[PDB]
Amino acid sequence: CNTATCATQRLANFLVHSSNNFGPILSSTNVGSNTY
Amino acid sequence: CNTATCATQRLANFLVHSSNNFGPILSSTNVGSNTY
Amino acid sequence: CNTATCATQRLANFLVHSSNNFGPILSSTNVGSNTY
Amino acid sequence: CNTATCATQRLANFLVHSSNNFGPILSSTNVGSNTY
Amino acid sequence: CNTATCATQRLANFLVHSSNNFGPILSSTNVGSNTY
Amino acid sequence: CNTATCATQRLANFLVHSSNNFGPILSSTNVGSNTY
Amino acid sequence: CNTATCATQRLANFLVHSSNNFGPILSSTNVGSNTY
Amino acid sequence: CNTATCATQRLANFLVHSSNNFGPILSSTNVGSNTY
Amino acid sequence: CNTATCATQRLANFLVHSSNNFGPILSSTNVGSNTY
Amino acid sequence: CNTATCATQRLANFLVHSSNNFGPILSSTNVGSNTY
Amino acid sequence: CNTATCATQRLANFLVHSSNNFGPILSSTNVGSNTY
Amino acid sequence: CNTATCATQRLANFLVHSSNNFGPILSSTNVGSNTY
Amino acid sequence: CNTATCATQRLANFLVHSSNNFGPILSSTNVGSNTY
Amino acid sequence: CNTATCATQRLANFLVHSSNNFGPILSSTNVGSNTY
Amino acid sequence: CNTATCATQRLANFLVHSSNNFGPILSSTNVGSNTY
Repeated sequence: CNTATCATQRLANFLVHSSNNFGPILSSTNVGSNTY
Repeated sequence: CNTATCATQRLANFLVHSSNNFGPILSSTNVGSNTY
Repeated sequence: CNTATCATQRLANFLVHSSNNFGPILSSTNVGSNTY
Repeated sequence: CNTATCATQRLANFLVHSSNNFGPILSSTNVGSNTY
Repeated sequence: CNTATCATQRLANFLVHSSNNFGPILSSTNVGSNTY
Repeated sequence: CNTATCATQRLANFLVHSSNNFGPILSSTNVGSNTY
Repeated sequence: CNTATCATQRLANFLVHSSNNFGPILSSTNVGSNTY
Repeated sequence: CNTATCATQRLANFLVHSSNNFGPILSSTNVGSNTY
Repeated sequence: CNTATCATQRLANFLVHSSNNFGPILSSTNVGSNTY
Repeated sequence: CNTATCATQRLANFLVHSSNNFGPILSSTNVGSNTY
Repeated sequence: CNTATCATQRLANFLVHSSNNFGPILSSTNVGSNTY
Repeated sequence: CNTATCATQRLANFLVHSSNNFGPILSSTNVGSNTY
Repeated sequence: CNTATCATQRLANFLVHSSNNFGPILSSTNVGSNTY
Repeated sequence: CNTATCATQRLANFLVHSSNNFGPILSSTNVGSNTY
Repeated sequence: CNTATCATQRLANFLVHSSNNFGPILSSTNVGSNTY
């Protein structure tokens, strides 16, 4: 970029995961964690 | 970048995870942590 | 960057995790920590 | 950066975690800490 | 940085954790500390 | 539970209701409360 | 629970209600309270 | 609980209510309180 | 609890209410209090 | 609790209320107090 | 409104727009602002 | 309003806009502000 | 308002904007401010 | 308002803006302020 | 207001801005102030 304005985003080798929860849950997990 | 203004973001080898919770939960986890 | 203004952000090998909680929880974790 | 103004942020090998809590909790953790 | 003004931040090998609490808690932790 | 680890949740006689609202409302309730 | 670790949660006779609001409201309630 | 570690939570006869508000409100309540 | 470590929480007859407000409010309540 | 370590919390007949406010308010309450 | 209680809301000439976003975005806008 | 109690809200000529963001963003805006 | 109690709110010519952000952002804005 | 109690709020020509941020940010703004 | 009790608030020509920040920031602003 000579006399320019660049916004390059080189990304590689990566995991993007998302989870959404809005209603009330009724579970009981005994073996294993549960982050909310 | 000669006489320029660049905003490059080289990212690699990384994990981005998100979790959202809005409703009231009713669980009982005995074995394992639970951060909220 | 010769006579320039650059804002490069080289990041590598890192974990970004987030958790959100808005409703009231009713649990009882006996074995394991719970930060909120 | 010759006659320049740079803002580079080289970061590596690091963990960023966040947790948010807004509603009232009703737990009883006997074994394990709980910072809020 | 020759005749320049740089703001570099080399960070490595470090843990950033945050926790927020707004609602009233009702717990009883007997074994383990609890900083708030 | 002899030499065991149980996580039983006996619940009875109870009401769980949830409501979610994301868009802007245009009402005018004169007689009656409205919590949001 | 002989030589055990139990996490029982006996709950009875109780009401759990939740309400969420994200968008801007335009109302005018004259008769009745409104907590948000 | 003989030579054990129990975390029982007997709860009864109780009301848990929550309300969340994120957007700007435009009301005018003349008769009745409004906690936010 | 003989030679044990128990964390029992007997609760009864009680009200837990929470309210959250993040956006700017524009009201005018003349008759009635308003704690925020 | 014989040769034990107990953390019992008998609570009864009590009200727990919380209110949070983050944005700027524009009201004018003439009749009634307002603690913030 | 003689010996009455009215809640009239005369509104005119106004724009109400809302936007919601829950999943992770992967963009790069170079020319133009982006509020989230 | 003779011997009455009115709650009229005359509004005119005004813009109400809202934006919500819950997931993690990965952008790079070089030209233009970005409030979140 | 003769022997009355009125709560009128005449508003005109005004802009109400709101923005919410809950997840972690990864940007680099070089030209332009960013309030959060 | 003869023998009355009025709470009128005449507002005009004004800007109300709000911004909320809960998750950790990773930016580098070189040109421009950033209040949080 | 003859034999009355009025609470009028005439406001005009004014800017109300708010910003909230709860998570840890990792920036480096070289040119420009940053109040928190």
